Amino acid sequence: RLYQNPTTYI
Amino acid sequence: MIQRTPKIQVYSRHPAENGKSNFLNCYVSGFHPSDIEVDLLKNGERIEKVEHSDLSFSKDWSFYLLYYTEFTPTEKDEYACRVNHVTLSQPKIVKWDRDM
Amino acid sequence: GSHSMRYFFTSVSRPGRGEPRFIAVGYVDDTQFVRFDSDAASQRMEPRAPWIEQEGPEYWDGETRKVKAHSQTHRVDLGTLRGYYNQSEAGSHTVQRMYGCDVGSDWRFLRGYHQYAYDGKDYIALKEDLRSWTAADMAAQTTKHKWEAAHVAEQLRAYLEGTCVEWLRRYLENGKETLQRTDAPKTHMTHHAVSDHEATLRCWALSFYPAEITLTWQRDGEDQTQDTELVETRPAGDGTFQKWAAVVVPSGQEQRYTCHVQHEGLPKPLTLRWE
Repeated sequence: RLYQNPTTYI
Repeated sequence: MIQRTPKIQVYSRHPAENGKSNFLNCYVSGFHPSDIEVDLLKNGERIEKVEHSDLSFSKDWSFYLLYYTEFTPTEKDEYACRVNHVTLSQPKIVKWDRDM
Repeated sequence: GSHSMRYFFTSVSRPGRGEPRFIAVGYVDDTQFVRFDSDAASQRMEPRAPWIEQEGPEYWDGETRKVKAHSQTHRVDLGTLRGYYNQSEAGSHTVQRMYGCDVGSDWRFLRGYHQYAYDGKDYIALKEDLRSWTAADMAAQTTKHKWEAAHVAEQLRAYLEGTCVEWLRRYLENGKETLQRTDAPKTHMTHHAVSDHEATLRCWALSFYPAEITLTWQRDGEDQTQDTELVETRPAGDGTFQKWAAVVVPSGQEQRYTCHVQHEGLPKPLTLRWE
């Protein structure tokens, strides 16, 4: 199950 | 930028038995970047029906791939794996040995 | 025994050739169960293990959406990193991300990960406390500040300690026959004369699962680490793994050598000797 929270940018 | 040379293993899924179906594997690992060329050879001729696993990497960030094809070993047939990569001045040929 | 779930993300820029390549793969232990390839026609997360195919369309639609978001985030990251390090637009670069969780035999949370690499080198990594970040250079420092202000660690921790663990358990259950199996290695030994005065003794371990294993040679009980050839543990392609350790033995000394095998599927360590 993928991380569901919007991945923050580098 | 960092560059790591691929390690190569050519082998069969099951112990080699002449006349019996099997899988020819070429396992490349520990390389970087991910751009890489892997061919399975049969008496010098590259095989066309060759599948490969999905690009993945190890803890140390280096990639690994499994190339494979369905084959039936014989006494006379020669098999090898041809690998090309930015870390190689020339494509590396690794012959398949039944005992390795 | 112990188990883990991992997602591996690789993003490779291709200057002048359009959108960067994006590849995502999921693993339960040493078994891949899903994947997404930006250059594939489906543009979907696909099953790669029979036990995940039972997941309805809701699972696949959902995973498809999230992996696409992952993809878009990485495409932007490539640009930001190209700026951090003052690099040209003609060079190809690689971004890699990995996250997941470990659980013990009791299937209880044990450890969580979330790490980034740029061009094959550590860029930023969540520490074991899942509260702090590791940044080696200035570039990473900036990212660290950004992620500190957006409280990224706190949200990642929620996933790694909760969702990640929960769904890892679900996969283990749903795929019990394969994910909860322990295949003890099939072991045998080969002997080939390399010359008149020497011969190769090779100790084989085949058809074992999981991949973790120990193979060593001893001469009269003394380890031969530097005199034995160890190949990397390799996939057979059927879900099992292989490995061998070879040693060059002077003709007449076969009896002195012992191969030792340690694996989860073995009650006690095995001792083998040519005789």
